[PDB]
Amino acid sequence: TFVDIHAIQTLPYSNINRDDLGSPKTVVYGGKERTRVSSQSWKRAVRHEVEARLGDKAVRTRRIISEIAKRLRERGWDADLADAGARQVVLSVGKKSGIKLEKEKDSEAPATSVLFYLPVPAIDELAAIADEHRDAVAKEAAKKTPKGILPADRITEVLKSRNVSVNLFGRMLAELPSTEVDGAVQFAHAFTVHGTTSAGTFYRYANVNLDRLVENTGDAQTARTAVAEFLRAFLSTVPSTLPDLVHIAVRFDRPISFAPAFETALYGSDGYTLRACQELNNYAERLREVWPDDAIRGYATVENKTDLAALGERYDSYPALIDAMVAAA
Amino acid sequence: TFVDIHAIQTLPYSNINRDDLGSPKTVVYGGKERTRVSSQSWKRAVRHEVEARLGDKAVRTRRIISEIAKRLRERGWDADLADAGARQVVLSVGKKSGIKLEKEKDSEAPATSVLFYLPVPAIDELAAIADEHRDAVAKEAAKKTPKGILPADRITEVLKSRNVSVNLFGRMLAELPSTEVDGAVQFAHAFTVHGTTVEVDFFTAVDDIPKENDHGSGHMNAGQFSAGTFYRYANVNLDRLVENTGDAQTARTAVAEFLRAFLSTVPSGKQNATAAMTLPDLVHIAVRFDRPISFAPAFETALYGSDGYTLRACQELNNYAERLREVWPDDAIRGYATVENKTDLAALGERYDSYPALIDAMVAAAF
Amino acid sequence: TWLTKIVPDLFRTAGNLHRKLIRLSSDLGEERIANPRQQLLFRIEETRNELYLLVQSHSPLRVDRLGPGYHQMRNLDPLDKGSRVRYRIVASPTKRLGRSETQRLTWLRGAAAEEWWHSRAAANGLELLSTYAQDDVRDPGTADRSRKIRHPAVRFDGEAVISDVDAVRHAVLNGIGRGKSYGCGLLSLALI
Repeated sequence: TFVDIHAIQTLPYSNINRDDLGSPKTVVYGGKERTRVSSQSWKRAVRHEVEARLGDKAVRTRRIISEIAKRLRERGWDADLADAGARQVVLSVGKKSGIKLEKEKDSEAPATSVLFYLPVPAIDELAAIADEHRDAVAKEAAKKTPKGILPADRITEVLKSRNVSVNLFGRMLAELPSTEVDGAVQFAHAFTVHGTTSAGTFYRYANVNLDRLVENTGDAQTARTAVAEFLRAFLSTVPSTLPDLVHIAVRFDRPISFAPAFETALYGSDGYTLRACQELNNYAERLREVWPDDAIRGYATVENKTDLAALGERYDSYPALIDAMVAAA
Repeated sequence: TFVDIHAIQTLPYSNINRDDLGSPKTVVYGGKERTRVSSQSWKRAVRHEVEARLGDKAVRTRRIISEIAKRLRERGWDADLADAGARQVVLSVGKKSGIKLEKEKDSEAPATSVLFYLPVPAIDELAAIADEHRDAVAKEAAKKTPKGILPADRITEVLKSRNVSVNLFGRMLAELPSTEVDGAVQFAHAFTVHGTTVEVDFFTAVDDIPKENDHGSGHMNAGQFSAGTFYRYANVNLDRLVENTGDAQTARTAVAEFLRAFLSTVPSGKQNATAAMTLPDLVHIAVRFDRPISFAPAFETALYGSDGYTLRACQELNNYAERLREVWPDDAIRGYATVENKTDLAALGERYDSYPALIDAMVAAAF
Repeated sequence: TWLTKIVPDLFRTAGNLHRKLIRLSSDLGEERIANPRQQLLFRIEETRNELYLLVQSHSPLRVDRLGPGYHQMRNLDPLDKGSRVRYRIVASPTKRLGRSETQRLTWLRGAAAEEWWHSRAAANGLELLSTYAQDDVRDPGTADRSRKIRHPAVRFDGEAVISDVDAVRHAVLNGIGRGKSYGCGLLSLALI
């Protein structure tokens, strides 16, 4: 019920994530500084490739009112009624008077204080809900302090709609705790195997909780496509090279990252790829002996210099490996 | 009669347990700051995995009245009678008039001032006790200030029921000191072997609807995480666990179940953003009869660094275990299990190939 | 060249920073070419208090009034191609264009600053430049001593494989970008 994927991937200097001052992000791990790529970055690259490949896109935006305003303006509303109607959309929902808005900016609709995260067709449906109540909106647009006239239940039902990215990574909305979705994916911070003081061979790890992804999408068939698509995105995408080794395990008790395997930094002077793959192999072997399990393992590698026996059955290609382990789960 | 378990476990840029401001909790120990995971957190993770694996779940809740209200409502009571009956449940017990309640919230039943900690089927039995006396509850529901009509002895007997988690970690009720159970487990605060400076990750959420002449990043913040090799320790007082469950066979399953949970579980705070799942690098179960001894002084002198702390931490815990067995002689049944094979670690007793084999051998050595 | 870690005390403005860097060096020289770069360089490292600063230099510095209580200083002479080494740097990406009523000033964003920079390095050392996209100064009243301006720096960082050593080192000694006398120019490298 847990699919975890490990990956060793050397990376070019340009693709690395930067801190606030421009330096690549670093972990002092194992006592030695190691450059890292933050998880939120590679996760963003994964969600954009998944949305682009699976076709449905979700939108994390602070400016929902302005976007609803373009849809109401294309529906035939006057610009002022479109702005007042979109304000009614965010004013009609939540415990307090309405969703809190940022200070008003000249000539533009105010941004909400919190980042909404909803699929695109759901935003259009919010426009339709604000559309059928056009006269009530026109009457409240004349008042000095208009109140939330639109039905709250209909809007909350639209804001609960889930994209594949919402099903996979979860969302959070503090004013509407009914819309919060538990994420089904744990994405670790990719750090280097060796100390770096940029370039290097990063270790990458990620989990997929099948019980929660099946619970989110509901049907197991869309969860199956979501998992296979996620794993392929995990291998293909770069935050803006192919991974040197990939190891998908399908474990039922609990996910286990092999990050302790690289806590002792590699010395150097020689290519870290072969030693990193061999070290991940020895740690996988030692963990399968120490923690016995029936987990369906499997790996795919570029190097043929070693058999790497502990990483399970070898597959010739990454898509063959993904298809075999997803079909195994 | 004392089973104590030691464990070295590295966590990579986890930040599993945060303070009130978001920074990971730290101990200034040995003169050097060392990030720590609070004991109550890992204890919560252990009790949820134990309840989930052993099947029986206990519920620590500040809103018992509302839950009894759903059971009485599913028994055929009207909503108002269900609310009045659950108020009678908490009103009928305790020294004073009743269990004190928090200020009333609109549309919802008031929460008790103190957190109740009782198994789920016991809450359902409280619903049955309030159910049998439905007419008396209906008569007191009409009065302005209804009194505790339900029998106090039956309710107190239901509130005394113990889950495995109650048997293991104990409970406290101030209004009903008869229900308090002494915990059988001492859970130490997991601190790092080495000194750790809190590492700040500056992050920004990017906005998806652009405006002209702006990439328009939506939000900015600095989230602080940390990594390191934690030392972990815990005790199990077999005499109290046997006293709580009563029978030695359920205590045996509870102990083995606890030790496995201690090894398997992790705090789970900020794990979607960082996958901190990891197995301990070394585990050392001792079955001592005189008194439990934590090896935390072994790591009071912080490790210097630049090299992997795992091998030095395991070797240092070995030297301190050797030194203590010489200084404090005992017949305690020892035993350990390790990932590294670079050292024999002779003082930690008989080596076992796997964690379940070690747990089964030391639990079988104590019961 | 030679490197020192130094720290001015009381710094109110940037020009007085410049002047505090030149008044501790008596014998100064200047070798110029019509269009090429002039042949110290310096980087501001901690500015809210006093102001710690790393200086690259040709002529030797000795502590002055209100200086350090000591003369750190090392003289260094430079780096194998293909090898990666740590970089670093502050510069001012610009675009000069006819101004209403000339003006220094994809293309702003973080991508033409990367274009601009890798243009700066050219065939020298290949590198990645931390993209910034956002300091004021005025004359202290001294005659013929500048006036008042604005500006915008950008810091850049990582390991930079060099493709021409003598020429990237040439770039290290000459400086990258305008306003070298106001904090910019200095590129710092270290082995990986």
